[PDB]
Amino acid sequence: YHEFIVKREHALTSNIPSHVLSKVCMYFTYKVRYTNSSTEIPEFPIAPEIALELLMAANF
Amino acid sequence: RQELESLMKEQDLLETKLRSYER
Amino acid sequence: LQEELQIQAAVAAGDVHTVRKMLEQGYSPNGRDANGWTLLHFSAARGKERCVRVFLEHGADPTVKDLIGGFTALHYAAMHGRARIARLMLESEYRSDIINAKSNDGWTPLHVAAHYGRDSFVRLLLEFKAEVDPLSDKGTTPLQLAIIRERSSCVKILLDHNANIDIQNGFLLRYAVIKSNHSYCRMFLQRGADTNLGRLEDGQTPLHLSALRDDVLCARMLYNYGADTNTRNYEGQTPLAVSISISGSSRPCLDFLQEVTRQPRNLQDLCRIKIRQCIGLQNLKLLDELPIAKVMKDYLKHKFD
Amino acid sequence: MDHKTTFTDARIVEGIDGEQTRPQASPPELPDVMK
Repeated sequence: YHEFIVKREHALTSNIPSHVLSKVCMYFTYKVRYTNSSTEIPEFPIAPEIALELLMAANF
Repeated sequence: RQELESLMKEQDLLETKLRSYER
Repeated sequence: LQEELQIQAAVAAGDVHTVRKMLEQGYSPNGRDANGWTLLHFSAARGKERCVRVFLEHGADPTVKDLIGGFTALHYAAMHGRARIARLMLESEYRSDIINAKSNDGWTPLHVAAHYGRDSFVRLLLEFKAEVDPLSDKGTTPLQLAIIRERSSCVKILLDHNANIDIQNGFLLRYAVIKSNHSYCRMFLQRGADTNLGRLEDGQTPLHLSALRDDVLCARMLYNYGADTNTRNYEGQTPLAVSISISGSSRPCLDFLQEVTRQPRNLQDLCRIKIRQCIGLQNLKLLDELPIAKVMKDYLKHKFD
Repeated sequence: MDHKTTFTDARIVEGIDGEQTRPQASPPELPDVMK
C-alpha cells in the first residue's frame, strides 16, 4: 500500500473532492482485477451526478 | 447480408413500377 | 374523341394556350387513360409546367392514384426532379392530401425523391413539412433508399432534417460496415449514431459485422465511439468471437479486438460514454451548453480523433 | 473463491455492518442538459 490508500500496484493505474476520489480508487481495483482476465468485464457504474467531475479527475 | 438483398429488391420494384407506363 | 386527342397533343407539344382555351369551354381536366393517368400525370411526367398550373386552376384533382402502382402526379414529379411542377401542386388546396400520399407499396414522394438523389425536390418536400421518415410497406424510410443508392447529398439533407439515423436499430452503421464505406461510417458516428444496437434478426451489432469483414478501421472507429466489446449476438458470440470463427490470427483486426476486449477502457472515456448517454446522442449540441473547458468538450465530441 | 479514513481480497489481521458485493463496489445538482 476523507482519506484512503491501496496497493501501489493498484494505484499503478495513473495526496478533487471525496465523491470523485472515492471512485477514482474503485476504478484502480476494478481495472487490474479485470485487466488481461478470462471473463466478461462487468460494467463500471458511473452515476450521472458525479460523472462530469470523475471525468475531469481521470487524467488516467 | 440478406438484409441488403431485400432492400435492393424493394428499390428494384420501385424502379420497375414508376417506369412501367412505357413498358 | 377529337378533343381528348387534341388537348393531349397541346400538352405534349407544350401548347398551353390551347389547353386554357378548352378548359374555359367546359372540357374537364379530370378524365383518366387506361393506366389511370390524368392530364396532371401526363403534364408532370413530361415536364410541362405551364400546362400544370392551368389544369389546377380549373379543378384538376392531383390526388388521383394511377392503376399501375397507385402513383400520383406528384410521384412522377418526384421521379424526374420536376420541383417547379411539384411546388405548384404543393401550393394548391390539396397540399396536405398529396404531400405524404403513399403508392400501393407504401412509397411517398419523399421516398421517390430520396431514392433518385433529387436534392432540390427533397428540400422542397421538407420545405412544405413532409414527414421525414414515413414507412414503406417493408418498413423502409426515405433515408434508407437514399443510403442504398448512395445519394450522399440527400443523406446529408435528411439527417439534417432529423431523419432517424438509427432506423431499424443501427442499419446505417450496418450499411457502412457491410460496404466498408468508411466515410459513411465516420460521418454517421460524428452525427451521433448509436453503436450499441443489435439487428433484430440475428442480434449482430456494427462491431460484430466489422469483424465478419476483418475491417480494422471500422472496428476501431466503432470502439473509439463506444461500441461495447462484450455484447453478444443471438448465437452468443462477442465481436471478438466472430473473428475467431475465422481465427488464424495474424491480422490487425483481431489484434485490435483482442487488445480492447480484455483491458477495460479508460475512466476518461467511460465518463464520456455516460455523459453522452445522459445528455442523449442525438442532443449532443447541449454539450456546448456545459460548464467545462474547450479541451474537455473537444474530447467529449470526439473532435480530435 | 474470490473513520475519516478508508480494500483487499479474501481474518481482521490488519497491519495498517463469507458471513457478490465485487471490485467495482456532495455531487452537485447535475446541469440541466443531463436531467
